[PDB]
Amino acid sequence: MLKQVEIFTDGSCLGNPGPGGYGAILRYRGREKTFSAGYTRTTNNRMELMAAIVALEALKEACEVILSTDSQYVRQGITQWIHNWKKRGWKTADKKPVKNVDLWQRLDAALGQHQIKWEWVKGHAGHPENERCDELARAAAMNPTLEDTGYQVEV
Repeated sequence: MLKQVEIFTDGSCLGNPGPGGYGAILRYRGREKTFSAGYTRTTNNRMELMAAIVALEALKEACEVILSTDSQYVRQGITQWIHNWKKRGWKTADKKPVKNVDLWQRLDAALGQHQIKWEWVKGHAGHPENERCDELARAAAMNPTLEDTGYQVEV
């Protein structure tokens, strides 16, 4: 039994927008849960965000998490933008709503409950679990069954 919840995520997309999917591996309690879904029209960034949200939302109590992803958008958001956006009421300098505010606000809520250690992997050097995420994410996008509701060409 791991003394820390381990989370691995990836997302993929064939176009901008296009069909896309996500893969998330969660090691919680004594099992290994795998999540993966495809969406009809979405973006890469949205899928990488969706990876992390679905895994964290599966966490029913406050936990000590370690999340590993090679995603630069999650990283960039988490390390340099997020802190700034709350202070600005989730707006851009031009007073418009941030892009993917629906996903960022949603992930924000999910982290609020936990102790999190972020591990930024290099695409070419993740653990066997990040690669499986890549493969799940890819397969999902090849067979999309869901609609990405917050997507806009727009805002």
